[PDB]
Amino acid sequence: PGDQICIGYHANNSTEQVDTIMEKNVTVTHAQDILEKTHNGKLCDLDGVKPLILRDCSVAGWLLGNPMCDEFINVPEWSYIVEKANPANDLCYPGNFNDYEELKHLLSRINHFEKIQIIPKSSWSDHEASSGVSSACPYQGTPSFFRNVVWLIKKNNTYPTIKRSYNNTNQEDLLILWGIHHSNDAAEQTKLYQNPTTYISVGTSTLNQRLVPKIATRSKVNGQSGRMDFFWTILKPNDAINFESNGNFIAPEYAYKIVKKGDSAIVKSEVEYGNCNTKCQTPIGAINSSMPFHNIHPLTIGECPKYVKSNKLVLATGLRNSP
Amino acid sequence: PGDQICIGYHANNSTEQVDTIMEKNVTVTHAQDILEKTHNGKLCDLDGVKPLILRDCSVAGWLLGNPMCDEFINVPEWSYIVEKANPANDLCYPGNFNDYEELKHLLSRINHFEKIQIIPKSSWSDHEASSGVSSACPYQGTPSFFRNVVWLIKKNNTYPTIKRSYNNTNQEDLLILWGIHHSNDAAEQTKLYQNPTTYISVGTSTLNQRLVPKIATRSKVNGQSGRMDFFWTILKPNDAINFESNGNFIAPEYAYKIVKKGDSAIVKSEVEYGNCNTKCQTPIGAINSSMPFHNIHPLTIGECPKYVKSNKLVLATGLRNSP
Amino acid sequence: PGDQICIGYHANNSTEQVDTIMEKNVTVTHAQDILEKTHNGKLCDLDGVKPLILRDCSVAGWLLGNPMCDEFINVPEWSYIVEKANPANDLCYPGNFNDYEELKHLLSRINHFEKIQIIPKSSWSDHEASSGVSSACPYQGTPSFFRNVVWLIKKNNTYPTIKRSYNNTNQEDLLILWGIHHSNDAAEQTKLYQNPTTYISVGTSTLNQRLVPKIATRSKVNGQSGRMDFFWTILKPNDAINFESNGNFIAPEYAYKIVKKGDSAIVKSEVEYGNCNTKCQTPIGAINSSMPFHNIHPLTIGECPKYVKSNKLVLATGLRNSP
Amino acid sequence: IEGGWQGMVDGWYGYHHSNEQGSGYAADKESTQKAIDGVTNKVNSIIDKMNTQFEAVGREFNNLERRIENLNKKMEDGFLDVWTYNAELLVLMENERTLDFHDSNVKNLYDKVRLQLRDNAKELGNGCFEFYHKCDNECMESVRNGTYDYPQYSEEARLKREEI
Amino acid sequence: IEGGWQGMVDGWYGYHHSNEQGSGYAADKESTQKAIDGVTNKVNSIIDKMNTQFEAVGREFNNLERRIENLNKKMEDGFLDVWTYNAELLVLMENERTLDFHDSNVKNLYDKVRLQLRDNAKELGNGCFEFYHKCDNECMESVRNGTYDYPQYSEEARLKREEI
Amino acid sequence: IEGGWQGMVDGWYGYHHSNEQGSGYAADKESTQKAIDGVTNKVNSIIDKMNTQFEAVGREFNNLERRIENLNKKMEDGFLDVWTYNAELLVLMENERTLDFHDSNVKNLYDKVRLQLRDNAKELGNGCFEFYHKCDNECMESVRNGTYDYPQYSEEARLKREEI
Ligand SMILES: *[C@@H]1O[C@H](CO)[C@@H](O)[C@H](O)[C@H]1NC(C)=O
Ligand SMILES: *[C@@H]1O[C@H](CO)[C@@H](O)[C@H](O)[C@H]1NC(C)=O
Ligand SMILES: *[C@@H]1O[C@H](CO)[C@@H](O)[C@H](O)[C@H]1NC(C)=O
Ligand SMILES: *[C@H]1O[C@H](CO)[C@@H](O)[C@H](O)[C@H]1NC(C)=O
Ligand SMILES: *[C@H]1O[C@H](CO)[C@@H](O)[C@H](O)[C@H]1NC(C)=O
Ligand SMILES: *[C@H]1O[C@H](CO)[C@@H](O)[C@H](O)[C@H]1NC(C)=O
Repeated sequence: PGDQICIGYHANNSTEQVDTIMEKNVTVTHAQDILEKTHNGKLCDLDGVKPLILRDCSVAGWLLGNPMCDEFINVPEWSYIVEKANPANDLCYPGNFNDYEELKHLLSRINHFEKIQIIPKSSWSDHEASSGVSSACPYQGTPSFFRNVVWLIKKNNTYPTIKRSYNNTNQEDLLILWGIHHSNDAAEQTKLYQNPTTYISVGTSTLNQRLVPKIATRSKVNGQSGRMDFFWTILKPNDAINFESNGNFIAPEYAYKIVKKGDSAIVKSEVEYGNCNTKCQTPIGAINSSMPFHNIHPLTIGECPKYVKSNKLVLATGLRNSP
Repeated sequence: PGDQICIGYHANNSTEQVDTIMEKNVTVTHAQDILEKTHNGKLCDLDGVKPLILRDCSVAGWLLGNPMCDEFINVPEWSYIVEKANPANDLCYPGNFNDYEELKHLLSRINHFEKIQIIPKSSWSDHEASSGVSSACPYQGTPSFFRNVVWLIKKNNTYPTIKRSYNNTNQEDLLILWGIHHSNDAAEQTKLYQNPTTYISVGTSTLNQRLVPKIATRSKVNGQSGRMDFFWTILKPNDAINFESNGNFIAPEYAYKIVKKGDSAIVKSEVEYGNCNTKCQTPIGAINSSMPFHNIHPLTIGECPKYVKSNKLVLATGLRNSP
Repeated sequence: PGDQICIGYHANNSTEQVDTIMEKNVTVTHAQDILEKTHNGKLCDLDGVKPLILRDCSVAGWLLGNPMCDEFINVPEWSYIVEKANPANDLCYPGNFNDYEELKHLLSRINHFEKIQIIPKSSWSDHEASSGVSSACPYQGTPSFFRNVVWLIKKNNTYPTIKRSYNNTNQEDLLILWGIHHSNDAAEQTKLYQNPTTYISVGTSTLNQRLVPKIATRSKVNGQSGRMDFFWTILKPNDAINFESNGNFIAPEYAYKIVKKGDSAIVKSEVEYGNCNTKCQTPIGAINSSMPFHNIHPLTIGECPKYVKSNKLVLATGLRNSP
Repeated sequence: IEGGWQGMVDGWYGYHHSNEQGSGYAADKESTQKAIDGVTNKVNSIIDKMNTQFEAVGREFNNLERRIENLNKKMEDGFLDVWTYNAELLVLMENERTLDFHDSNVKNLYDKVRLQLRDNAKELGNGCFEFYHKCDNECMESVRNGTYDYPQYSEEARLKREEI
Repeated sequence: IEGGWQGMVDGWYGYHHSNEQGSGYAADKESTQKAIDGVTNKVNSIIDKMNTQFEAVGREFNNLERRIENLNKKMEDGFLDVWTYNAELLVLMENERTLDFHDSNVKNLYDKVRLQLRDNAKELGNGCFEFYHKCDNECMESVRNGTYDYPQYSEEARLKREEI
Repeated sequence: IEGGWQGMVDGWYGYHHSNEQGSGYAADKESTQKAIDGVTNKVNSIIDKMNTQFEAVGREFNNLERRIENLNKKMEDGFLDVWTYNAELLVLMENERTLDFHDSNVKNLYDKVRLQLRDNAKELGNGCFEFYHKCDNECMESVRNGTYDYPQYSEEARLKREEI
């Protein structure tokens, strides 16, 4: 015959397929998957910093010191917070937690607290503090009540008018929480508090509230016809907070200093901790990868690939490879 | 000469033009318009299910039983709800409908109601129910008032204290609505209700309100200086609702059981019904098409092509075709 | 040798580089930058219309007539409004300005006001108007108070019940503002106002409020333990507004007619005016350009190129040009 | 290349011969098919990837909720702008690729032929080859299906070249 | 192909001849025009399709409206990310197409010539043809405007080929 | 063109010769390199331009904040749809360009060779040239690196053509 030279290209046994606007399922020689699809199924630290797992406790249960949340009496710094969808240990008296979701959102820029005694429980000389207890709020079977907050009642037949104030002497914003007890009828009102017409009055530089208890008949929630609403504010460094009341006041004992402020969120996971690390965490598991995309879960936290709802993102790098 | 072979391509008389990043108005042999531009100008069913046309009635007028909305006393299931921009038959007493838009939005996941008598009008033995009437609310010229709600007044010179409660015995959330009458002066107050200082008190497991009538002088709206505010809540399956009042209470008679919960919205159309069908409806007309895009109207409902604000989306499929 | 013809292309000394998905820093013969990067560093008119520079005054300080804001006693039409981040001349009594941000947002569709006397200061025959003054609100060192609003007090030992109303006789919506004074204790209350239990009652066709002063002890803000809340409403053409009070009322004198309604916003600039023009303005400077993109500042106002966060957008138009 | 064949109804690309036995059009089956397979899935891919939309809503706000309402309004204008922009640049870009896809495929037919008959024909520079030799219908069929025998007409082509 | 002509100031694409009468550059009028018409509307299409933006706003929130404020903030970052992303990938993609648009157009000039003078010239493999024959200025003008007569120089080309 | 070389492990594009001294594969160093440089930065550009994302959040609403909640939900579905759409059409479009990038580069190798040996070889129409002449290993190396001397084999090619 005669000598020959030929122009040709690479082939192999690769079976990785790849797509095109005009062609589907095109076998290629080399390719890159960019869509990440795997996760470790666990909740992990972020950047060597553990999260804050309230197990069966809610943010309110934790901050007000629900008796079953004692394990969180003095937590340390955290990367994020994980809560269940329906924590069994929330409030123990039925009622509203005012601007809850805004409080919750505030804990998303906060990283660590410092629980401070703000007005001691033993200062209430003229009121009966220790009877701040109810069956609606169990502890260890025994009737108990929030630990971070005092339910004052009359001493003798007398609820003298309370007038207390606190000057934040610190350089950090501090989070204070208090409450009001809506009694059921005139009789309960008198037996608990003496005075028939009452008010809680709380004031800062920014805040000016006056709460009046709504005395009415209700349907029993947890076998309890009464209600209890809670409230919160941030007290700036050199501002003072003033309380005044002659009844139904659920006074604070402990407040929370904010140190420090950083990144966080509040994950609604049921998944357990796993002693791992990641810069990217989702509710259903962490992901230690390096890719521009993933399809794990929408609600992601940290520095994470773009969540996308594709099943496949594969870039052809090599050549058409049919045998 | 000599024999010839030629390489060539299709041509025709087609005049469909098509665009390119470098060339505009390029005549092509075959093309596909993907932008849908036509609609049937009518309001139609969705998937064999008619919508709920309140004609000149509003959602409030309908739910509270405004006398001119009688045609909607017992409607059946619906796909969506159509309301005019300014319904002539809304409230008949001037006043606020609390969290209206949230109520409205709730009817967007609801598909069908069941109007239930919750506390009969003939139970009010000690109060004058039937005089719950006013000129501000006409019916057939005659002075009337909402049908689904009772405006109680004193019997003899006595408005005894009302204490009624309802335990939802059903397995469906039910929607209850009540109201308060702000009178004009001390005299009107006494003549209607007897007691000078009054309150409405409504309670569920989640709700705890106490409403006090604002007695003041006002500008006449519809020749009426008084006002009337309304309120609503959802009552969960085994929860009970408690009412207490000694005046100015606009009590419920009928509530609405929710069955069923699905997809819906509230269209602001003036267009009339047309006995048609579609899976895609807009305020200005239905569209029975099959295309990735349309430019009919932004506010679309159902499974509808992507609204876009282009006038032309045409894909060239065939060849450049110049003669 | 033999004669030759060659096929070739343009070259030059151009050094403009351009990018590609496969190649970076590719020198080209001609190119177009489309990303705009320069601004005049000044605040300018829009379309021959100057903006409204409140210098150290805030929107509230301006509308209520804070004594240090006198230069804005009767401003003319404006294109937009520029405010500092922390104006030194806001309220002069500490307190809340109800729905402030909604008011602010309303001035974003407004272009010009007309300050109208709505109920003259000399009409208050039975109350002491001129003592509506305090040290918390300085003027020229002297104790003063808002100019557009009267702080009424008792004449003799008598604050008779105020009952005044205003029928908007104009064809424009007008903006009315009033306030309430929360005193510190029963003593101050009596000395200022006589009556111990008081209320402000304001009503339109749409509005129905009743304000009760919260008498409590507070932390001194600007050496002042008292508080003062303000309120506002729009009064439609033929509607009337009714006021009633027997104490702590901060009555209006001047209202604002709205003419006209157009485009605007509220820029938070520190930059000074520059006697320039633009159709596009940013907080840090105007831009007179013509390009599809810019990277100057996110918060832009007018008809402005798409803000983008790229450093470079350059389109190759000519040819690859390497020597 | 001088324009399209008004006379070719059989397909998208093809041939036109003329010889002593007369003349005729003839579309390429494979080439026309490949173009339709390609172009149609292009259309579908554009259409099918749009699978995104399902739910639909307006939304309602009162007079003291103008910030939220405006926020809602700008979200809708926001996504509308983006989606309008995409669809329009998707079409322009892709319509261009479609058009020179066709040019590329036509060129491939021209080249398949040019390789089979190097000096057996003259490239007129017009899309057509003037055969040096006589090319009967079967010789023509042969150049269309690739099964064309060059050496048969070799010296015939050479000898009748040498007439020039 | 070996690079661009620093010396061609007349246009974007063109020719360079050298013969006994000397040498010179000469731009193609049609080709250069077609490229400018194409490239310029590409630029405008990118710019004009942007017709979307009209209104502009920031937005203001109090201390108990941090969820809404963050929602507002993320909407703006959201659309900014998308619009940044588009503009950058629009440029890269389109700049590439622009560059090999030019390569394709240059290749078309080279091919228009190559078809007119098959064996009358040697393809140097460099962008240039070494004519077999003598090609006076008018012969050169003729190859530029397509109006070149091959058969004139036929045997001249053949006979002076046969010197090799 | 008839398919890829299972036997070419040295690179992406290259050659296969066969002669009296035997046979062998040989990849093009420059061409394979250019393709990797191009294809890899394509990948990175897609990946790196994504630099946009930093912060992350869900968000929480009560029972009387269903309008806001739905607004929040639609913002997330909104951007998800857009970002899903982009990534998928980015891949399809770009994968196509990648594939005929390779076809174009292979064609360039074929053309570099075809220009060097016009009538010294037969274009088989298959990716291969049947040399007219005897082409020893050094003659083959010469056609690969561009440094191939045509005139050496000129009349040899002509004379052994003339055997046909
Ligand atoms: C071309 O002829 C071959 C045999 O030489 C045959 O197999 C093929 O079917 C023919 N093509 C057509 C289109 O008939
Ligand atoms: C080329 O010559 C033709 C006639 O052969 C003439 O019509 C044309 O104008 C010439 N081209 C130029 C650029 O002058
Ligand atoms: C090809 O040979 C040239 C000299 O003719 C030499 O410079 C070059 O290195 C050779 N190519 C290879 C791949 O060795
Ligand atoms: C405590 O806070 C008050 C605010 O009430 C501030 O004025 C004061 O500076 C602080 N105490 C002292 C002694 O300065
Ligand atoms: C009716 O509802 C109440 C809530 O008040 C619930 O506890 C009870 O189970 C229901 N009635 C009965 C008889 O169980
Ligand atoms: C003034 O406004 C009232 C609203 O109170 C309106 O009814 C009336 O028409 C106006 N005055 C007169 C004299 O009409």
